[PDB]
Amino acid sequence: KPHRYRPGTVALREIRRYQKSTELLIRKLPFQRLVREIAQDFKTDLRFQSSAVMALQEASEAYLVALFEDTNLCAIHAKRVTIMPKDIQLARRIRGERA
Amino acid sequence: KKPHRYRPGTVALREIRRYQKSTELLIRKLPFQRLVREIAQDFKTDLRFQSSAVMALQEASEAYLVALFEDTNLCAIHAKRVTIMPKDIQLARRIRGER
Amino acid sequence: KKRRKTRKESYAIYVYKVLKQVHPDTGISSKAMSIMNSFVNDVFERIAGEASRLAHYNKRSTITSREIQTAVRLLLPGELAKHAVSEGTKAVTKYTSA
Amino acid sequence: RRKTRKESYAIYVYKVLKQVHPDTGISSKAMSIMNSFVNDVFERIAGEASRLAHYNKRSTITSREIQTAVRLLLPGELAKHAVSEGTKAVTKYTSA
Amino acid sequence: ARTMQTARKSTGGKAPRKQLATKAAR
Amino acid sequence: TRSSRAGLQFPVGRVHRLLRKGNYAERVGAGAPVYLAAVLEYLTAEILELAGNAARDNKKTRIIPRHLQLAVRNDEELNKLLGRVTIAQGGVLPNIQSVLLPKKT
Amino acid sequence: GKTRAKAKTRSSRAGLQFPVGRVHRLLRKGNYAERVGAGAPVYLAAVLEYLTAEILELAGNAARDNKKTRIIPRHLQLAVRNDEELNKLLGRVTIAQGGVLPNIQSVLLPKKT
Amino acid sequence: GSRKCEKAGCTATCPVCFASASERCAKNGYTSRWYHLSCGEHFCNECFDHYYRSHKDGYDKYTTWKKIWTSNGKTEPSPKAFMADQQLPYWVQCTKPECRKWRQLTKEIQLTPQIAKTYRCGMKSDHCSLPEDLRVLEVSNHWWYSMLILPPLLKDSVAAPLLSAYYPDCVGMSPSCTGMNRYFQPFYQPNECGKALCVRPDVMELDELYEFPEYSRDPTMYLALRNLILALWYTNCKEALTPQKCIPHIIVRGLVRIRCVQEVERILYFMTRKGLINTGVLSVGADQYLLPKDYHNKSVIIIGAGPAGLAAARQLHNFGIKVTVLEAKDRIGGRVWDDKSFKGVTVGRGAQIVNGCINNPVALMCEQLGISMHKFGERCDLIQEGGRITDPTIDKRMDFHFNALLDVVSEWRKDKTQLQDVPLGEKIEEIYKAFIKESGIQFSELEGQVLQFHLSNLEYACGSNLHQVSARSWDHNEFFAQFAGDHTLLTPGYSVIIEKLAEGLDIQLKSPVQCIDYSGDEVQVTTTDGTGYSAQKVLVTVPLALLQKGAIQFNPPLSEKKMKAINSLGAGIIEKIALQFPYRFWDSKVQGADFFGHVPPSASKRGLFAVFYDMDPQKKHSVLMSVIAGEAVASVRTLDDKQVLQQCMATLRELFKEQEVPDPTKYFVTRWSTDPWIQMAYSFVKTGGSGEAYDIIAEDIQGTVFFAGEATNRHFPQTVTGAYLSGVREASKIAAF
Amino acid sequence: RDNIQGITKPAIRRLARRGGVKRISGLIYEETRGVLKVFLENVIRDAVTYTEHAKRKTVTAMDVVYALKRQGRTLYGFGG
Amino acid sequence: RHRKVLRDNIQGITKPAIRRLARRGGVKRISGLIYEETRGVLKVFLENVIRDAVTYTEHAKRKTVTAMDVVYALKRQGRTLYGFG
Amino acid sequence: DPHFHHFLLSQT
DNA sequence: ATCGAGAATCCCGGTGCCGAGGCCGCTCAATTGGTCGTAGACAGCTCTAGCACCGCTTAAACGCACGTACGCGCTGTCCCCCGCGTTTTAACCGCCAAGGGGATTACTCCCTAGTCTCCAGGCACGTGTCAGATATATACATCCGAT
DNA sequence: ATCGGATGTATATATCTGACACGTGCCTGGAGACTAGGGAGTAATCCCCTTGGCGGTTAAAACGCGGGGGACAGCGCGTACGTGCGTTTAAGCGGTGCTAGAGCTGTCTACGACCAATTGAGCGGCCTCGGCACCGGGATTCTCGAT
Ligand SMILES: Cc1cc2nc3c(=O)[nH]c(=O)nc-3n(C[C@H](O)[C@H](O)[C@H](O)COP(=O)(O)OP(=O)(O)OC[C@H]3O[C@@H](n4cnc5c(N)ncnc54)[C@H](O)[C@@H]3O)c2cc1C
Ligand SMILES: [Zn+2]
Ligand SMILES: [Zn+2]
Ligand SMILES: [Zn+2]
Repeated sequence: KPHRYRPGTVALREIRRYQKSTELLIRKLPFQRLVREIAQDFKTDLRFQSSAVMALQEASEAYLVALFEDTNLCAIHAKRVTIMPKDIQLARRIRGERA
Repeated sequence: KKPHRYRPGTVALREIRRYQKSTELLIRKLPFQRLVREIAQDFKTDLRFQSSAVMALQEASEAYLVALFEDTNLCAIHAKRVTIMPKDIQLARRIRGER
Repeated sequence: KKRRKTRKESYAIYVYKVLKQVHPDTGISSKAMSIMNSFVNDVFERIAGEASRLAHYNKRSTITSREIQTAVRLLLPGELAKHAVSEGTKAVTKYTSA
Repeated sequence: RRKTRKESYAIYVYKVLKQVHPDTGISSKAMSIMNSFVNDVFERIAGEASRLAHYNKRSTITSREIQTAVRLLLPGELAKHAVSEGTKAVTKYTSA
Repeated sequence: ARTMQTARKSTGGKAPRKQLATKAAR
Repeated sequence: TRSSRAGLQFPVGRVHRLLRKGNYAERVGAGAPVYLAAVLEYLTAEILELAGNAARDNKKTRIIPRHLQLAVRNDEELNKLLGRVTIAQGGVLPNIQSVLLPKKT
Repeated sequence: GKTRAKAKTRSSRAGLQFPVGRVHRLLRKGNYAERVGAGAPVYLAAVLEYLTAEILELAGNAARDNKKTRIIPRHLQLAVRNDEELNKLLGRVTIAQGGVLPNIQSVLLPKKT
Repeated sequence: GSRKCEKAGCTATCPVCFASASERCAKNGYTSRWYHLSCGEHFCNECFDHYYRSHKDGYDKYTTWKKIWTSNGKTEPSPKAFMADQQLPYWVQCTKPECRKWRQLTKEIQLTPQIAKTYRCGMKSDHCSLPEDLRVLEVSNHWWYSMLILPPLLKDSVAAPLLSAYYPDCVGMSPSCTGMNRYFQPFYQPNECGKALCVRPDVMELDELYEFPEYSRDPTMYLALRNLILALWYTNCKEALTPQKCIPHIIVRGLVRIRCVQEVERILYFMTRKGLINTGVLSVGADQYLLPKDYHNKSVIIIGAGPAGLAAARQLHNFGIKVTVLEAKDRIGGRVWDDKSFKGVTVGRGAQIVNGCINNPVALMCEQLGISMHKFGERCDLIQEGGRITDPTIDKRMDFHFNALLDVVSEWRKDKTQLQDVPLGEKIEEIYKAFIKESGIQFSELEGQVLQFHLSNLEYACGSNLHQVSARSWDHNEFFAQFAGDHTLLTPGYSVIIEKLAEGLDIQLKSPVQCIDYSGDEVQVTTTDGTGYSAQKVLVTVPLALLQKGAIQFNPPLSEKKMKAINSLGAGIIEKIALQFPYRFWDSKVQGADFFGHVPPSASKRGLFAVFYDMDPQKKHSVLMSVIAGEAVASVRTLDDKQVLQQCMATLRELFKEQEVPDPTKYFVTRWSTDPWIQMAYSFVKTGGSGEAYDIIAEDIQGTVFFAGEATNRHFPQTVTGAYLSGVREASKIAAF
Repeated sequence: RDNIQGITKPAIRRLARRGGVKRISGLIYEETRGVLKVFLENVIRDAVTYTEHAKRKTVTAMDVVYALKRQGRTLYGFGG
Repeated sequence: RHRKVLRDNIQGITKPAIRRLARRGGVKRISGLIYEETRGVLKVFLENVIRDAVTYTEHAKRKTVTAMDVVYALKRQGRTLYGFG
Repeated sequence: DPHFHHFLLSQT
């Protein structure tokens, strides 16, 4: 008798897990290739220490995570429970991100 | 003959053209001055102020309040509302990190 | 393998000592020790810089303990300022009594 | 007895105003705003020179550190023309 | 009337439910 | 006039004093106040230029701080350099959100 | 003709456990003032000892209260973010391997009976 | 300063300050401004500033109160509000009978109910001889209230704990303040679905605005007093609630308390007349009458001594009104008739179930009597002949379909008028056939038989075969808020309530009314044996069937409009059988359920004992009860009791096929259908009919002839409760005259 | 008396008009006086801290331009 | 090489990876165009951070970016990050 | 809204 | 309305293993002890600029009526995104190779603090206009009914 | 959907008046010409730590497929706040007075750099085992589909 819990049990339970855990999410080699690719524009043929790639990973996840905190408060303040891109644009504008 | 009146919003929008257009200082100087002195009595007593310092706190008051209505107004417009409400003030204060 | 390295510094044995003072039988991990190390450096340049421009405003050229008392009363929020000033005066006077 | 003083940039700001739109004056509040503006940028760039010299185990602020620190503060286009005028003034200085 | 039923009450055919929305409410 | 030794109009010696007497390094090289003076003359120059055209648009001859307000806030880069700085007697640019514009037939 | 005269160092002299000499050297060697006074890093080492003791104290309380015997940086995350004033001193500071203290908005919690 | 008051039209020729809070209080002298609370109460500008100004000593006390008043109320915390709520002296009335002077208490004294209950002048010479403060009389001038700035807000109202969901100041209580029968829920809670006999705490009902128009502008004072009165009644429903009992519970500062005390009596009598309080089986005797002597001069003849007649008689009697009840039979009760001869159990031949106990008059009366009811459980297995309990999935499948049929009926009727009405049964049938046609689905014979059970259950509810009942109007009454909560078995029987209502009333048995003549100065009533009665007013509560038969001669005759309504309703019928056994043979299979269902072998037989009721909730005695409904009522009219018993026993032996069933040792079979003065069980709406019929039948004639009974209650038809309430309704109408 | 209330309801209206706010709800003014009160409490506290350190009884304007600079709200037009 | 082509230049932050970061942030339901904008915002942030970091690596005339480089350049943008120096 | 009214207080 | 699969989550138990903690040499930065110009507490004046006070006009603030439009709750209707099996597929991991570039230590040397005097650049200080606010009268631009 | 009061707003013209651009004087900080120790460019090397490749497994990513609930447009109904007019009312002004304290300048002095010998103290190398993972098994709890 297959029966999925619902739209929200995987969500809220998985929010409890991925808030509860500590480790770094987005994978090492695609992120590393990303930083090298953006790095090629300002200067050719760079080199990275590995821990610096972990550092850009950590600040990048913390900045995105804080952005989803705030855009979540944005869309909840519209009596919605779903992030939509104009909410992202709002928090980037409200915070001051929007140049 | 007796109507003449205007819509609720013509005096508002023309008033936005005037008070965005002008620049002068527009909270009255003696109630503001007494306000700064009465807030100032708590930390230390029997004070003395230069006048231009009271002008300077008047500038910080207008800059911080006015910018807070900028972000509060974008908050309430992002709710498909054209009227700000105190929860929007609370939202922009949490987004700027003022708690 | 067999060659001189490069003298280095830290705060880690001091943070370990205050850990022995507060909860004496309790461990600490290594990256947390480097967190506290960078914390102590961060606060240290905060009140050091506040002492710099706070001493620059009054046309002085000397950092004394009154300046550090003011600058701690600028960065430390409130209740955190007061016990910092009580421990500070206790350490100035407790130093000076010798 | 007279009284002390205290310098400004107001004659110099007045001179650059005479370079750009020469028959067009300036009011005093805007003069003091320009004054504290150039003190603000002066302390940002000198401060960044301090934080940048304080990393490379060096205790000397030459012009190259000001080049890097300008290439960190000013965004983009005016960083390019700013640094290009800086090379114009170093090279225009020393070639004399 | 339906209201006479105790055992095995019928449920179908009921009009929509109305809900008092007073302002005196905290 | 080391400005004339470099072709500028900023005080190399006064700025040089202010680099030596703020405790930044222990010692300050030769070419540096020439460099920083050149940068500040550039920034000063275009900010007064945009206050120049945006002063002529108010048909005046004296630049008041309103002209420095919108003269900064109109360009992107000068705004991004000064985005945390209030200007006294500045006011705002005429920003109006488009939903407030009264529409009709 | 002697430079002994009981060696009382500096740290003890004040009754602390922070390096007065190392902090003192770090105040003289960052160009903060041309002169640096007599008892300034005594005062400043006192302030930093209080702050260190506060954060390590709350990570100790949270360290028992999440059933370990060793402070990890996660306990520094929710140790710092639970006091108000320590959070206000460190509100612009990310700490690595910290994660997020568990916050759930009220509309996300289920609308059960 | 001045000696004059701010308020325009204030008759205070010498303002004095009641506060004396400021060391600078003006007392009876000059002040920059006198602030007005009422015509007799003012405070000087100094004491005003004492609280209002930040640099004054009373500012703390005013800001703290201003905070509580914020986390708790919806009115603005003004200094005048603070004054009326916090500083105004209390007033209390001397309880010495020959004094009754109102006295101001000193400003430090906090009035309590105990103080008010026993207070006499001087309670800290003849203190009672000291003249009453002249300000007291002023309060009873209609314009006095008009010049009150703010409405009274009661403190520690008995109603408070029942209203924690409302802003206290929206229901007449003060924001700065702070084991009942679970069936007493007199006040609607915010965001509640409708339920019967509920009032809004924050809004006046239509009849209330009618009686007290002076409160339409500001109902605050009324609501507080009405809410308090109801709370007090439900707190103790075993005693008459009097003004004396209420007064001590009215706690509010200022002269306004005098106005509140003066109003409570008016509201109390209105509540009593309408039947909201001081009702049920409460009995009151000579020199205890519940309404002033002003209502007493009048007389009434009540025809019928069932729940409706006895309700009205009880009410009118308690009111002090002269009442005589004429009953046709040799017993009171009507369709309430209990058999007490069964071993250890009471079995109703008529009504015995209470449908929705919350706010039900019956639940109140059980409270008054110290009677416990049994709440029915939900389980009711559908047992087949012979033995098989119906599969849970089959059960759920057919319940769903049955109710789906009702949904589409309710959809079909939306645009139909009475002139296009079709029988519910026929409509259901058609919709059913047209569904099997549409969707190829085909139900088993059993599935069809289970559907028949549900149909039978509708017929039981209406007291009629479904081809007689209106598709448009069968459930008309649910347009109105119905009685929520438990359905119960009245184990002691309705007769206990009946007895209690009738006790001590003037009731004439074996006196069938035949003629009612209301053409002269007063009503002439004549019985079948020619005995004459007369009174100013007459109430008829005879069953619908008897009105339809025209057993009473009316002069002048009932209107054609009334006759059409009378005939548009059906005299519904069911019969009951009760059976006593040597032992509880059903316990194994039934497992403690209050009842069990009987799946019909065929549509024709569906109403023949569809449900069996275990008549001992203690599971000790062995009495079963069952019902005969729909078509089966007819099939039984020529059968004697023994034959009906035989068919019931045959049915039981089928339902319990795989076991033995003992012989019954005692039984009854009811014949309500042929009881001459009753001839029915309960009304329903016949095809072509409207719920409005109940209202039309209910309509008095020339304020002289009144009607009550279950068939006159549109909100609550059919039931003892409904009949009871129709009597209370008519008693109120009659007493108003 | 009532220094805070001295911030008039039309003044908060006027600052909203400069901000580009069309319509203002009911309890905006209470919270507006509260927010202005908090901001002036922090700025005045830091300015007093800047003024007791020079041991001077008089607060100047350079005091509070410094105090506004340190909170990341720099304000030109009064020096420094 | 067995497949493993570019397919996605700056799209490494897979759709479930942005889901995992959002669910660390406490986000229940994510719309459709969120992912492309999220790649854009992350791209802008990294462009500024390593534009500023590469200048620190260029000033020492060194060809290898270190950890102190990016922690210092994060500090300057007001996003200070401990745990590396 | 007739639905909710108290039965004994809507007899007009 | 209230009760069972059953699946995720939490509670002990041996294992391992390795990173946390500790111990032994050991360079060097703290330490101690004198000097020394000097920054700065400290006293005293001064005068000036902040605070206090009083009367007059009045722009601005306050307060009452009023109406409509803005907020907001219900209703339906669609679809986009959540959830879960199925494939694949590329990330992770171990190890092996090569060297380019970071860190080190030394070498040499130009260069920027440091001194003393010399003078004009800017900066304090009168000064008198031409740019702008302020009426002041005057013809457009758009709002708002009423048609 | 057009037309007209009307009405707030843009357009010359004087007019005083004063804030700014400017001329006089001065004095001290910019500068100019030396020296000197040291910070740093510059070479070369050590090696290590970043990059690269390659194979083996596979957790994660991709993708297809239900399906339902969440966004959102309509829509009715209340209320609250914008608009405008009479009342007040204290803010601005504008002068007048008084002296407390910023600021200046001088006095005298206790205190931080300069060296410079002396040493244990924190730090790196190098062990070593116990706490956290970590399967591994097992009872609890919560959810979700039933009554
Ligand atoms: C078998 C059965 C089961 C029921 N089940 C329930 C139930 O479970 N729950 C429930 O609430 N209700 C039930 N009812 C219905 C309930 O009993 C009635 O609704 C209620 O009794 C009707 O009240 P009444 O006062 O209007 O009339 P009645 O009870 O009918 O009494 C009317 C009185 O009028 C008298 N009368 C008639 N004609 C004359 C005359 N000419 N002169 C003088 N007197 C006259 C009659 O004798 C009788 O005394 C049931 C009824 C029956 C018969
Ligand atoms: Zn008084
Ligand atoms: Zn009065
Ligand atoms: Zn008495």
